[PDB]
Amino acid sequence: HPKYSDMIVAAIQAEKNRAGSSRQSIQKYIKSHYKVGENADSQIKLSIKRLVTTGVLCQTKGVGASGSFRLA
Amino acid sequence: RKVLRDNIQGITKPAIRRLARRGGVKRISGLIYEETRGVLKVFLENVIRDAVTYTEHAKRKTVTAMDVVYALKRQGRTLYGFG
Amino acid sequence: RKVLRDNIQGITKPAIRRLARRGGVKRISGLIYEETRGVLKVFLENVIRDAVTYTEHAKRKTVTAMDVVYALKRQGRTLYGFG
Amino acid sequence: RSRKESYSVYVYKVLKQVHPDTGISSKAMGIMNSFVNDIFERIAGEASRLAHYNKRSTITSREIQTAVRLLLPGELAKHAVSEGTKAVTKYTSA
Amino acid sequence: RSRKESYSVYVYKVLKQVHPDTGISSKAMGIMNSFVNDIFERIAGEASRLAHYNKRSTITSREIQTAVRLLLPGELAKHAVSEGTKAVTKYTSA
Amino acid sequence: MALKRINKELSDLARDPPAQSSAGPVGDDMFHWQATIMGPNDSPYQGGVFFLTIHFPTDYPFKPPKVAFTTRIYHPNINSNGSICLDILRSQWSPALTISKVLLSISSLLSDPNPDDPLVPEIARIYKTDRDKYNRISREWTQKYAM
Amino acid sequence: ARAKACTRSSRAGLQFPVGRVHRLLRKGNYSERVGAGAPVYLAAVLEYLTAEILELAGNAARDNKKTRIIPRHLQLAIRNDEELNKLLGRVTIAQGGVLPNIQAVLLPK
Amino acid sequence: ARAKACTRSSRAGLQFPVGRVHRLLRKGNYSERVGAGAPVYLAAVLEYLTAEILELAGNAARDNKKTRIIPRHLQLAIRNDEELNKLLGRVTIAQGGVLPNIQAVLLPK
Amino acid sequence: MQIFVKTITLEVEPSDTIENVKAKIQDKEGIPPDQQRLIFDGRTLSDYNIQKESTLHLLRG
Amino acid sequence: LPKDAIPSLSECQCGICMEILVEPVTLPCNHTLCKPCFQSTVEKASLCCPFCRRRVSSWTRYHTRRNSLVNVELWTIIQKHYP
Amino acid sequence: PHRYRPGTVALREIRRYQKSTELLIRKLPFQRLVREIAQDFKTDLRFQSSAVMALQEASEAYLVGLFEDTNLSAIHAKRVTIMPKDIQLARRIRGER
Amino acid sequence: KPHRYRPGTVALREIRRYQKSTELLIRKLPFQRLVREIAQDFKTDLRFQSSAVMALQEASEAYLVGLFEDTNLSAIHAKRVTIMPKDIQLARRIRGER
DNA sequence: CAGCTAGGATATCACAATCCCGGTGCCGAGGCCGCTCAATTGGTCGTAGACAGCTCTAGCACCGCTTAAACGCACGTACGGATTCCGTACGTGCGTTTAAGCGGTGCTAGAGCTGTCTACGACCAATTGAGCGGCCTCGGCACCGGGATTGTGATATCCTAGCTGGCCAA
DNA sequence: TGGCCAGCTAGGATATCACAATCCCGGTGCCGAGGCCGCTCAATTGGTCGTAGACAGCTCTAGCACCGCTTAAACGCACGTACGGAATCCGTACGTGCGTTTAAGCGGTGCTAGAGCTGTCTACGACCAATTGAGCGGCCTCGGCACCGGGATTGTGATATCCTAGCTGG
Ligand SMILES: [Zn+2]
Ligand SMILES: [Zn+2]
Repeated sequence: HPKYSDMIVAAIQAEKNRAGSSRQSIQKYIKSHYKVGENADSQIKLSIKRLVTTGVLCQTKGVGASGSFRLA
Repeated sequence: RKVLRDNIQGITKPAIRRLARRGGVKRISGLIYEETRGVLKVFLENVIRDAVTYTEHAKRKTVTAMDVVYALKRQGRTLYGFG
Repeated sequence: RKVLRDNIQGITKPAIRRLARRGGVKRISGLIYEETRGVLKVFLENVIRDAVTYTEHAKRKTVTAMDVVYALKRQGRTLYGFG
Repeated sequence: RSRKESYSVYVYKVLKQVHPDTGISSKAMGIMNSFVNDIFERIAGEASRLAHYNKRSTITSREIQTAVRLLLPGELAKHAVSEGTKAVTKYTSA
Repeated sequence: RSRKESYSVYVYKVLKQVHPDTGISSKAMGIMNSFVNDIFERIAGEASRLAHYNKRSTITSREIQTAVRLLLPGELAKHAVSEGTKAVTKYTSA
Repeated sequence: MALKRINKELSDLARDPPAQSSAGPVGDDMFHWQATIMGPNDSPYQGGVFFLTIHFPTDYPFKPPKVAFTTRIYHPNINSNGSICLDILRSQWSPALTISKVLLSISSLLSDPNPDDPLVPEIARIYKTDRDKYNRISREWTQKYAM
Repeated sequence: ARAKACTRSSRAGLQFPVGRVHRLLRKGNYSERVGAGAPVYLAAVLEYLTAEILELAGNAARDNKKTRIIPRHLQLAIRNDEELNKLLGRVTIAQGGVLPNIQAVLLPK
Repeated sequence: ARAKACTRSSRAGLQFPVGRVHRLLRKGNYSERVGAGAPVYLAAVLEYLTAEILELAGNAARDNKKTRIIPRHLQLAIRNDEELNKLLGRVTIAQGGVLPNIQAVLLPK
Repeated sequence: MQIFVKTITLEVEPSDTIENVKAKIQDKEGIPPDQQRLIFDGRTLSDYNIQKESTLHLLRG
Repeated sequence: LPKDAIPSLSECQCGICMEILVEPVTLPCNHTLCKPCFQSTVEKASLCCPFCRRRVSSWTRYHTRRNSLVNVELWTIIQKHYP
Repeated sequence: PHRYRPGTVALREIRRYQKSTELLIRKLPFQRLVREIAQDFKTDLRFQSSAVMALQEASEAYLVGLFEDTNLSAIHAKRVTIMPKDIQLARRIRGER
Repeated sequence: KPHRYRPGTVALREIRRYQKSTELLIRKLPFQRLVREIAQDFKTDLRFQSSAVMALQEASEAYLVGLFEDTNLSAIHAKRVTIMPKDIQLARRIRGER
């Protein structure tokens, strides 16, 4: 599979939601489109935190890794 | 002399649902319709096994209302209106 | 003539904790202690009321063990070890 | 032709004393009979146990006062004892 | 100088017939006495009510069988009835 | 204290005296009173005047008074001792009635004896069996003692 | 001449049969001998309890605009009064129903 | 000079006192008259129940490497057996303690 | 003398019959004379040989 | 309401003891009598209403537990205009 | 057309069945169940109709009480749907198991 | 270095400790004071047998342990491990004490 | 940077369900009736227990001393609860399928009442030996101090993943 | 300049070791289980005597069986929403440990209330024979209430009007 960063960007682009994709929607998309290991949920949670701190993702709902995200 | 075991299904899902409705239940999960009829037969076995031994001690062949009333009374479930 | 009060705090917080630990309780909230005080007071009031009635029916000023045993037995909590 | 006994007459008289113009269904009368029998058995059994505990051999009003105090709760027991003592006093006054 | 009775001697005899080399505390003996009295009262109370219900005036072993069947649960009741019937048979034999 | 109620009842009785009957204390004791009644019209006892006794228990008006006849009379519901078998004196007592009503009830029972619960069985038997005989005998005894 | 028959119930101003209560007591194997005032006391207690139940039952019936007491009214009277409810907590009344109550959580909001 | 006294318990080969049980029955206000076999049956039942409880309690004591039965052993014997536990479900035993058990959720994992 | 009734003490000398004693009891208390009886009418106190401070007992009503 | 806001002495007196109303208790039959007369006539004769024979036993037991017996409004009104 | 949103019909049923006193279980299948259960303790037993009615009344009351307790347990568990966990908890607390 | 156990680890060991001992867990002197204080409200200057006071304590402690078992079961049923006063109320209400 | 579009709440409108009201017949509440059995009255006899007098158990009070338990405060882990969020297990509302309910006649097990009589249990005195308290003593176990096994927690090491930097290729 | 590969660093998980708690062990000393005794009271013995109930004989009540229409209740299914549960995140309440404070328990003493047991004597209740009306079933009839059809009120669900923040396009 590609980097979790790219898988998260692809998930948010695939799911054309007005609010962006939730952590749960991103988790569902990645598990259905890519061969990910058992650690996927932890790697997605970590990658979302990093992408929000780097400014690649804008938080629309919730706080931290919980909630919904859009591409900046 | 030929009663089978299917009569437990006689207590239907709508009957149990309306019993719960009287009991004040809003909504019922599907697994309850088996648990409740499991409970009911346990209750009835306990009561009937005491009614029938009363009748045996009275050397009778029929089960009277007073036998059931006594059986319920000895379980701390006294019932009014039948004697 | 030796009027006393405020004995309910004699049931100390560590004592309630020890009872709950025997009960098999791992973690205890802070509001348990006062409500346990209330529950114990209610139970003791209900038992002593019948014990004193049993004593004063026999016209003596001493509450005996058999009176307490009868008061408990009539409340459905038979107790052994006191005759 | 075995004549059986109940408390229907007395229940009806008390009903007429309380509500002069209210009837009672036949099935409700049976419920009242069962209630009367149940309370009678409770009180008599309690009095018998009191008499046996105190090594007596007689059931008097003294035992029934205690039995009522044990069985009935609170203000109901207070009023019941008040009613019973008054009736015993009137009975002995005549 | 009141001569009070219990079942301590009989409890000790049964204990020696079951575990010949086991002691019993004084407080445990009191518990056994309380248990014996409680069960005796339960059975006698059930038999009395049976005799009253069936319009009898004699408590016999026939009533005690039914009282045991009502009180003891399941296998315990079956074994107790089996034990009681044998003892009555042996007693009536001599 | 029943004295206030007794005095108030006496004051009202003086304010509204009865027609055929009369009563009141016959001394300083408000608890012991004498009642004087006349034979009601159209009755065998008519013409005679009966004197009654009163003993107020110390709980009035919440207990019935001890009242009986001091005049010999012929009545089923009345014994030879002058006692009166009346519900308001035995069971129908209520603290909310006046002595005048009691006297009117007594006069009514004189006109209307109740043989269901009499005090002399023979008088009740006569009253049930021969009303004319009862009316004659009551009149004769009213003339003999109440007159 | 012997006397007129006055019932002990009438002596005590009761309605329940003092003589019948005495017979039941002394035929119920409750004690070897029975005191004189015991039936008088017991009959008065029973009459008071029956009257207490019947007052509430009649009030419930008239709140339902009916003139005959049915077991539904008895159940409504018993389960509303706290004292009687605690006295008869382990009693089932045939054709009695239950007291209408719904938990506030289940109501729509 | 009539015959050697044999107790009814010995006649039935029991241990509990048949005579004492018979006296208790007729002095207990249970019925007007008492049948002859009633004390025999009752004594047999009580002896059997005591034997059962003592057997279980002795097993519990020897599992605790002791020789004298204490109320703790009786509690352990009663609570483990399902029949006796249901029989004495409403009985409190002094110095009895509770059966040791911890809910699996509370265990650390 | 003194007379006890089983309670208002005391009463008449050994000179008045049962009827006068009952009348005075009724006057002093209000209890009916004939109700209920005397346990120890036309009889007297000396007829029963009733001494001073004797304990008396006082149905139809 | 008693009536009234100014209960002239004839009404301010008890209907039984005829003295000034001391802690009057309003019956369910709207009858007003003082606490002494009430607490006497309740257990004194028949638990009934002396005026209109009304049974008050249920009302009395209802109010005794909550101590709602004494009519606070009229008892305060009397204190404002009468001793 | 028309469509009641879920829950309202259940509430009106609760109000209806808490106001009536009729027997909620069909008499004939209940009788068949009773006769089936009793047929093992003794064979060819007979029953009074009054006895069967008493059994049905007691059983219905017991079930209604059990449901009343099990509803409070489920509410305490922060739910509105009853499930057999609640029945088990209520039976265990009431000392029936 | 200050050695500390994790929270709950000593709770489990003391649960095992108190579920094995049969001693009375409440202090006898304050319990007796409480019993006398309660009994003041029925008859004055009452006297108690020491065995009677012991019987009262033995019953009360067993009742409280039984109550705590059920109130722990309710708390577990609510999917948490800390018992809270609502759990005690639920247990008493289901048992029919209230 | 602004207007338009999407997401929200409040007020008003429509439909359905629980309601209620005056008429109608139908059966059980409730009343009288007369017989009979259980309550009453009047009388004897014996014994339960009310009471008075005496004993000595054990409940109470009180004090000083030892020390273990209770208290309260510091501190931080892991628990409860608040929030989002997703899937289906529920309720609702159709129509089709079924056996409960009723009124029907017919058939009799067995419930239930009487009247005979004898085997059984109450009641009793006189006979006596099992069971009791009193007394005594030593082996079981509570209590303590020394040495052991299991479980839990913390720390360290190793492995895996991620990110950054450098090099090569286009 | 971009992409790919390699290396280094950081984080997480797993394994091992240590520490503490309960545990397992004889030693040791206090005292209650348990046995011996001998006196006594409750159980046994044998005889009268009365009535409960078993056993039989008859009466008819209620339990029960098959039958065939007329619904209303059960059932099975379509559809979709609100509820349950899984997943994560934050703050603080509740556990643990420590130092200080408090009073329980012990055991030793001194005091009398009142428990509990004896004896005397009588008021009270059991019991029987006679008597009488309260309470019973049988009969009857009629008004309280179940059932129903035809309008009314309230509640729930849905739509339209007014309100804010965000995005794309100008
Ligand atoms: Zn007044
Ligand atoms: Zn009034």
